[PDB]
Amino acid sequence: AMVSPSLIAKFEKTSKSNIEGTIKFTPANNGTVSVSVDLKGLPSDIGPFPYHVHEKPVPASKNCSATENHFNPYNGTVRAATPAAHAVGDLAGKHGNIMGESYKTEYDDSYISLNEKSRSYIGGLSIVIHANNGTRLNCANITLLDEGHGNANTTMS
Ligand SMILES: [Cu+]
Repeated sequence: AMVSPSLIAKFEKTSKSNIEGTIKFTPANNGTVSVSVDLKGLPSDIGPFPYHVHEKPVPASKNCSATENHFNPYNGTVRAATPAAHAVGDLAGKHGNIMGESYKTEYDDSYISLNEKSRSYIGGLSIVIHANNGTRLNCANITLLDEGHGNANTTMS
């Protein structure tokens, strides 16, 4: 039986933002994906910080505007009364905004997919972290977590 590969988004500190850390996505139990957030350097007083999967990659320029709109294949809404009514990539709307100067949390999401054949696939997309007023503060591409794959391989970074 096939299992889809884990993913990661690596945020780096630059003159544009002190936010740095990672969001890891790993297959979990009962058709869910475990999301592990580990971030520091957040500008707390302009949060709390929504964060979402966006539609386009972060380009080499690191312009978070270039990630364009939210990943929302099923046309969910920004506000809702049950998790499934939010966009697939609306992680903060379903699970909580990032908050504080540092934020470390783990949770399962039952909508994002690691499977490239799924309409809910998030590989190759991006994550944007926003100030509370919507300004995009930092962003990262969603890439493979492990260097080595296949049923005859090990991984050894
Ligand atoms: Cu966003």
